[PDB]
Amino acid sequence: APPIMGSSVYITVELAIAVLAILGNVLVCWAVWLNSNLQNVTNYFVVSLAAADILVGVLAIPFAITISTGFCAACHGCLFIACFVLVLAQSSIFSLLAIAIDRYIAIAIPLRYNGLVTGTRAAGIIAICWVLSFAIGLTPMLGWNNCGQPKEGKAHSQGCGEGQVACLFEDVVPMNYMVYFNFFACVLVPLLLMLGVYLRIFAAARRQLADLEDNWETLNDNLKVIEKADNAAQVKDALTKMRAAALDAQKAHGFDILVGQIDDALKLANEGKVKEAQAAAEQLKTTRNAYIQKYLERARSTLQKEVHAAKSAAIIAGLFALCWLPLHIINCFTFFCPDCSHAPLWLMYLAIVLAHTNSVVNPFIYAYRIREFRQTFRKIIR
Ligand SMILES: CC(C)CCC[C@@H](C)[C@H]1CC[C@H]2[C@@H]3CC=C4C[C@@H](O)CC[C@]4(C)[C@H]3CC[C@]12C
Ligand SMILES: CC(C)CCC[C@@H](C)[C@H]1CC[C@H]2[C@@H]3CC=C4C[C@@H](O)CC[C@]4(C)[C@H]3CC[C@]12C
Ligand SMILES: CC(C)CCC[C@@H](C)[C@H]1CC[C@H]2[C@@H]3CC=C4C[C@@H](O)CC[C@]4(C)[C@H]3CC[C@]12C
Ligand SMILES: Nc1nc(NCCc2ccc(O)cc2)nc2nc(-c3ccco3)nn12
Ligand SMILES: CCCCCCCC/C=C\CCCCCCCC(=O)O
Ligand SMILES: CCCCCCCC/C=C\CCCCCCCC(=O)O
Ligand SMILES: CCCCCCCC/C=C\CCCCCCCC(=O)O
Ligand code: NA
Repeated sequence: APPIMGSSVYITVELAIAVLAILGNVLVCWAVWLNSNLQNVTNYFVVSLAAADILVGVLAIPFAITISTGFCAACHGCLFIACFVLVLAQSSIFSLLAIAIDRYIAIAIPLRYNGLVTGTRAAGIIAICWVLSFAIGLTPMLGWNNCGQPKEGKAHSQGCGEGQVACLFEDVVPMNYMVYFNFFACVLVPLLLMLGVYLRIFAAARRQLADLEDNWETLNDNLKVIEKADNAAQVKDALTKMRAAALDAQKAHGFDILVGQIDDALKLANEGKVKEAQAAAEQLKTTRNAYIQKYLERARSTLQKEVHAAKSAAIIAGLFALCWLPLHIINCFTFFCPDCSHAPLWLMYLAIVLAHTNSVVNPFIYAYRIREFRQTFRKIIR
């Protein structure tokens, strides 16, 4: 029963989280700094996210411990302590959304990617996102707060001085802000947009892969057609099919040998020399073994690497949602069901701890899923 015992557990757990969030995310920043292979726009958003998680350990967690005491404070000071974590969560959402878009450009418009997506533009986007996060997270300080309706019975019972309140989250931060503005508009909508981006990434990868396969099968089918010695009409028609595919494959080294060899055979076939056109087409089986098989396999593995990277990013976004959703959902109960008894205090604190735990997990996901990070972590730890 004595409040200090339960508080001791919660504070201890918070501090353990803070240590881990600081240490793992410092390692992330260190790895990007040290390894030029990791210096790319995608990972500038990774660093912005790690910076947000570092600040969860250095500031948000000390603020959360502080506000759990209900200490007397000027209400607007209390608001800052209460809301600063919403800045960090918002910055995390922007960084996650940026990463998802980045991976979409990369898989969907790779020709243009490095042209569109530069480190200087990325740095500007990150600055903007941080500014917007401050404005979203600290909106209660602009007047959308309960500071005009203080709980004077709590204030008095705690001994607070004139004009102070007991600094408690749900006393000062309006739930309509938390539910409608923060959760629905600022969190859930970005998360649904993120989900839509990832679904478009995986559909674009699957489509490009199937086209690689279709274009390859077309080459091989049209060859068997030619060997089914029909008319010059046939050979011609199969070679035209092959040439088109060959450009879809190229347009999308030895493609010149390939298209030349097709053109050579097309001339023979357009001149009614079926057997020499057939003989001419058989040289294709060699250019295909020596060049086109190789281009296909490399294109396949480049794709898979990008699917792999996109899944890693999606995992991080999904873990952000898992960790933060319980708090938002509880707030919905508090707001929408005044007839419901309030979620109990142990559960509130469990949900807070769970949200903070999100700031620990990304460095593990990078180490398990991204060899360049893992390898750089290892060398740093030495
Ligand atoms: C660069 C970093 C380390 C700066 C951190 C500054 C933090 C700790 C400062 C900045 C603003 C400060 C708050 C400003 C106003 C008040 C109201 C007062 O009645 C109680 C203290 C309280 C709630 C302060 C607590 C400490 C505070 C949150
Ligand atoms: C440490 C370097 C990098 C930055 C400087 C941070 C300084 C200015 C911060 C760190 C901790 C802060 C203090 C934390 C707590 C309180 C109690 C509050 O009732 C009044 C403000 C006061 C006294 C803060 C004043 C500003 C403060 C001293
Ligand atoms: C892990 C993620 C994906 C889902 C988590 C769902 C959690 C947050 C849900 C599942 C069951 C829910 C509880 C069901 C019943 C009540 C009683 C009500 O008087 C207050 C809210 C409270 C206590 C709910 C709080 C939120 C709750 C704990
Ligand atoms: N509802 C809520 N409460 C708290 N702390 C107060 C927990 C509490 C709730 C009731 C009470 O009588 C005493 C303490 N922090 C909170 N943080 C958040 C939050 C951040 C992001 C989404 O929700 N919600 N939230
Ligand atoms: C009292 C709270 C305010 C004082 C504490 C410091 C506030 C820090 C605010 C914003 C930090 C933004 C850092 C973003 C790092 C970007 C990483 C990158 O360059 O890719
Ligand atoms: C961030 C690096 C700089 C060092 C941080 C400064 C250290 C401040 C840490 C804790 C502040 C403790 C405030 C509580 C004491 C006041 C209690 C009271 O008498 O009412
Ligand atoms: C290397 C140091 C790492 C830890 C730094 C922690 C910085 C402390 C940040 C916020 C503490 C805020 C506590 C406010 C106490 C208010 C007390 C009062 O108003 O009476
Ligand atoms: Na985060």
